[PDB]
Amino acid sequence: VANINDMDEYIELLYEDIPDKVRGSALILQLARNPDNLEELLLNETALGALARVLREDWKQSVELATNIIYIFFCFSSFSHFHGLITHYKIGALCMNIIDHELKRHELWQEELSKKKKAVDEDLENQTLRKDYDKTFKKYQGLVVKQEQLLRVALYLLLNLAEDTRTELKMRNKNIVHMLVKALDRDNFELLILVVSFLKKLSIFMENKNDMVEMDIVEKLVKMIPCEHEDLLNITLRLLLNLSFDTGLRNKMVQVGLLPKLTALLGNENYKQIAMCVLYHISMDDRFKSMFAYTDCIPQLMKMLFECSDERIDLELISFCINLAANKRNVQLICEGNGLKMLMKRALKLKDPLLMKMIRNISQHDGPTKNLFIDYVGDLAAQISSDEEEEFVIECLGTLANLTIPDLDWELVLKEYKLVPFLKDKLKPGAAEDDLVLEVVIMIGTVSMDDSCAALLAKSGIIPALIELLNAQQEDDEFVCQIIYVFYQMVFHQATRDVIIKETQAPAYLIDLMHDKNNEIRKVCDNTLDIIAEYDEEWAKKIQSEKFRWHNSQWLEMVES
Amino acid sequence: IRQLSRELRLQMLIIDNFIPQDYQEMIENYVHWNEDIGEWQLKCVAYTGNNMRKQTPVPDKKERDPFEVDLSHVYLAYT
Amino acid sequence: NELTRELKLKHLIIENFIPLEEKNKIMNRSFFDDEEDHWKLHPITRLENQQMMKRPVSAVGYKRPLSQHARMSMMIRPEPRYRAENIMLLELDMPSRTTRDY
Repeated sequence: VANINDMDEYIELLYEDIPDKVRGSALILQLARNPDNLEELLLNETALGALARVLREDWKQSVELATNIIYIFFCFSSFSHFHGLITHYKIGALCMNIIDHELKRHELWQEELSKKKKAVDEDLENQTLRKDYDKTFKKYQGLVVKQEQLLRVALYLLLNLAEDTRTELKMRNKNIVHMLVKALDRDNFELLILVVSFLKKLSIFMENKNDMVEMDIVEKLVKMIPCEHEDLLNITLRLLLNLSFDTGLRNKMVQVGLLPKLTALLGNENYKQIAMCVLYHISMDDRFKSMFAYTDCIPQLMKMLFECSDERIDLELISFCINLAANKRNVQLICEGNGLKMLMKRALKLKDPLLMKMIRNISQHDGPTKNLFIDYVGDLAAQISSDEEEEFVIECLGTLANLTIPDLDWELVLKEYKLVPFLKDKLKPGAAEDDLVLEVVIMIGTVSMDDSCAALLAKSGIIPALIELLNAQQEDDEFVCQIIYVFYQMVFHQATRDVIIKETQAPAYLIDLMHDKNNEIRKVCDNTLDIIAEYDEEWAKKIQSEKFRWHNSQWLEMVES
Repeated sequence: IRQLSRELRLQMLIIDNFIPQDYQEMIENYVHWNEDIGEWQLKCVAYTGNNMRKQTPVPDKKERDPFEVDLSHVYLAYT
Repeated sequence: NELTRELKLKHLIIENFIPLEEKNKIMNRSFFDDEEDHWKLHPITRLENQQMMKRPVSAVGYKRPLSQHARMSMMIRPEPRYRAENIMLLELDMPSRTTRDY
């Protein structure tokens, strides 16, 4: 109102009478709202101190005067260098007391209203129910609104004061998260914005997250996820993303039914990225991948993949798609009508290693989807021949190695793409990195499934190279397992058997590691050595004498000791 | 006589299908026929393979997939 | 009598040395021919190879074969090349600034 910049004769009335406490508070408020005279108010003495003194013990019978706690010290709190003076009067301490008191009073009001909503048995529009209830209901509103305002501004002060880690620690040591989760139950847009922003700020820390784990927080965010406010949805989604780093909260999200809501948020909004991130974090757990096919709309996810025109597909979408492709149930949905065809066409056109990762994950499964890959063997083989870096070649090799179709012709594929010298050269000691060598081994194993290629594999010299690689990689279980599987594949073809048995010492290596510590290695070696039992009578004698000597090794060494 | 002949032929087949001739004759050399109880004493009979397997409680407690996701390292701590 | 003696001798050696599993395998694979009056055997790869073995998924417990080089590079390098899944490394949403300077 009419408040000149002078500041005396208004604080004198601030500690003289109760009806005029609010008048002086509002008069000071008008000045505090203008930042130009904030300095003059700051250097004023016996003015802010009187405000703090009046606040300290006269806030339990005012509510209106409790808007000098904040909107004055909120005005001081919007600027950082003033914060210290705010903490000189311990104003942040009174705000927590006020917030807890208001939350408790609201719970009492709600209990009273629920008790007054019990006489609905007979309607009489008198002191029994209805009329009188309506009265108190109106009163409830007339209070709650005011209280909510206070809460809002009080919380704002604390939020501004939480920019310092020490002060945030002091707040959390006083159970601020409990107050925020309790305040989540209210129906007010701005207050919910403030509470959820405060929670998102706090949740980056482990102890605050643990506090909001026990005070169930997802059950109070599901009721706000489909909300009509734009900023509230955004901030709630950011808080959900921060909370989705915990396994327990992630498991709770699927129990409360957040998957369909998050995927509805995935259709076309300003929340595609954050909802996709939360869904990606949810899908890293294996039992939650299947439920994305259950009604969860993943067809739309293919549309986002196909329409997104750029050299590279965005990392969030491609990562989520790669995770989804690890489930056979999802793969059936991906490869419906023409889904694999378009994906393959796009990954061949634009060399996208991540899209090729998705295709490899699709090819890992052994239904009709594997039979869908017969038209792309040559397409992948063209890229395999060391033309497109190494991240794209490795995925093409991995996808081709997954095509274990029992009647596929690999002889023509090897003949035209001349891919057999390249595979041989990748078995050199210092040719390429270990992952490419391993996938070359898996390629050789898959190719050996065809009898017509057997002779081609005999004259190439792949078997001695694999023996040298097995010698050099004897400390890797994966490498030895895959090499022995290649041997198991190429025994029963009448052409590589002769090389394996008569020409190479591979059975000697198989004997020496038949009883390995690894079950897979043992199983593959055992199955291979049953093939060599009959095609050679000396190797059968060796396979007997060994493993009888090994089975009873202590009994045979006990003569020495 | 006929039934015991058939089952000794079975046993011959077993030992020829697992034990080689050199080890068979070594085991024959390291066995004794004792009359007081009337049985074949095998030197260091306790340290044969079957008893050693019976002595090993192979079944152990394997752990969860070493490749699990654990994103809790991203959360900060005070001070 | 010496016949039963050598019987129990071979029972003793079978008990000590021959494993149970291979023992029942060779019983299941034995067949007594009366015409030649002796025991015969059967092959292995000719009986099986109808249900040809499937490639091991991984010898290290992964979803796909995984080299040790990829294991070491997965722990330090954030490159997606060494990972079958979970190729994104998301970070927390840091709080924004609410206070001015003026």
